Amino acid sequence: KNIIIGAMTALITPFKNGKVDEQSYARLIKRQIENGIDAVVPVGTTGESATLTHEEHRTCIEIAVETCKGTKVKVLAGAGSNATHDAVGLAKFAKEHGADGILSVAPYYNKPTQQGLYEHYKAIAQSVDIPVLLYNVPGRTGCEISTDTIIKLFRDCENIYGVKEASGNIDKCVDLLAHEPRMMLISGEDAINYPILSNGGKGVISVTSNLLPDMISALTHFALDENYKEAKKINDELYNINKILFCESNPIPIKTAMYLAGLIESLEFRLPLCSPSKENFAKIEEVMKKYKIKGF
Amino acid sequence: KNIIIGAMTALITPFKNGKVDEQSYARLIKRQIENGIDAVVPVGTTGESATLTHEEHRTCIEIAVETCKGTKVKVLAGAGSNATHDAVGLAKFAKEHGADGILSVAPYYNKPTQQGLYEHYKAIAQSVDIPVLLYNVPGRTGCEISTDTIIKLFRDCENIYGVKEASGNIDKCVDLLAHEPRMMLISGEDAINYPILSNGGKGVISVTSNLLPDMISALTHFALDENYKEAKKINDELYNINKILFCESNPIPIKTAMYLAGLIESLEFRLPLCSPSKENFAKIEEVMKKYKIKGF
Ligand SMILES: N[C@@H](CCCC[NH3+])C(=O)O
Ligand SMILES: N[C@@H](CCCC[NH3+])C(=O)O
Ligand SMILES: [Mg+2]
Ligand SMILES: [Mg+2]
Ligand SMILES: [Mg+2]
Repeated sequence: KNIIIGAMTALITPFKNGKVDEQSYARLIKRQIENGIDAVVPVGTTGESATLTHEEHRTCIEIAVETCKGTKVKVLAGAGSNATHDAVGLAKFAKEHGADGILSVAPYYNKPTQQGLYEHYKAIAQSVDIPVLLYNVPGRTGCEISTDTIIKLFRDCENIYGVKEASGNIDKCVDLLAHEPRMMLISGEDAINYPILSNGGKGVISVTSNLLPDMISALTHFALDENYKEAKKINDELYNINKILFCESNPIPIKTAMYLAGLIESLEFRLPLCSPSKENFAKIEEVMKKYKIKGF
Repeated sequence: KNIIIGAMTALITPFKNGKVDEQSYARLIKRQIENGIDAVVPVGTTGESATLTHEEHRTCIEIAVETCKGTKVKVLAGAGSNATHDAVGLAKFAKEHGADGILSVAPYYNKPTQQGLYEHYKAIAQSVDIPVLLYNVPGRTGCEISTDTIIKLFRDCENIYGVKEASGNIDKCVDLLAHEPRMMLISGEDAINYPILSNGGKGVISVTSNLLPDMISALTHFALDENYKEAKKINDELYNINKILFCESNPIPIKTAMYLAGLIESLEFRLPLCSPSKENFAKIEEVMKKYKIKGF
């Protein structure tokens, strides 16, 4: 199977005057490229995919694809939807417009059964010939892709090559890789990046790397080379910022940190997301002082 | 405040050859009107709102409005979205096309903070002049409208008159009505319709009433008339069917039952929803036999 692994960033989507700041988006992607990241994920959860129009979603995939041409960096395009018809449409767009693969979140809100999840992902995977990474985040979807469903999709669909796990369940990661060691398990939870990598996970899709791309890339590459002492030391170092970035719902804290770092121009969200509380604003600012934040 | 209360049905959406079966939809609503129902909710969760196009979503509200015209049955239109811009758009469409009010689910997947929910619902309420019913179902959205937020919205915005509570938390229902007894608490969980009504709830938005509109209307009307003995007797009677209708994720069981009763033409869903297992198919059919199902 063709795969997309390594250190990857779930890119934030910056806004200016209620519109996607497209120049800022391209600049942020180049900062990721220049700090050792292996792939970028435009318009995932961290990118506010729920509040982007279909047009904006497509534009952000194209900017990422265009910005990564001539580099080793891949584009794993966010293409999930709780309607299979729309997920297939986004998958086909990403494939036709030069993405290296797609991320596809488990359907949210409508809680499909395991049989429904299987048919959803099989319809997506059959619609394109690029790699597909499943994405399990039950705290946000109300749904869970069981280990059995994940393994069946991996074995039955040629292009489904792994899963991004954001469930905080290390037993499930042992279960997955013990029964199917060929799949690419990708960490979707920054605080436990190293435990997942040390059990044979092959990458991370990181929120923290928006702010500290060099540290997340280093952790991942240390771990992939089995330099576990160095990988754990960075994962330990990053614990405080990894937690503070979820004091409020992602991406409110990371966008706050990017603004406090002077990386984005305005602290703008699309409703129902909004800026954090005054208290959390101060907590994020205080934790940031313990880290060295690269500029442009 | 202007209000919409009493026995209400979260209407299923029947499909025929992959399209909304519009004459069947109108026939099902008329069956409701004639079985004592007080209001219908087109395109809620039970109506597969996630997998309808924006056009289809609007068509179903219009069919509901025509079919209920010249009757005292009200239309509480499903108008929720996890993007405030789209929720405002659906609320305005519902007002302009004659709905009596709107149901608006808390944003799913993107987990807004309490401040975000307040601003989300305040934007919806200010966009129209018809009643707005909040809708709390954290098992599907990943977020909860706290009691404090609900009461603040009730007190601050004119059209916000209550909440449909599908959280299985009767303590929260005591909390709500002890601190704000003027609000309309609406049951969104069929098995506990009677406990919510007996604590001062004023209506139900029911899945079960799709199949048994007469029994759910009677339950609600007994309770509102303070005949708790009779309301409880129907709630007890309905427990087995009320639970079996969630053997798999709603609306898969209710659509299955509607098909087994001969009330819709095809057991068709839009992916990622799909037919139940054949074990669950047999369980639903077995539980239905103990209930008398009205025809057309
Ligand atoms: N808000 C809807 C539509 C988003 C479509 C574009 N990303 C959802 O989250 O599914
Ligand atoms: N599937 C998207 C779009 C639905 C739009 C029509 N109700 C969502 O659940 O938000
Ligand atoms: Mg647009
Ligand atoms: Mg090496
Ligand atoms: Mg997240």
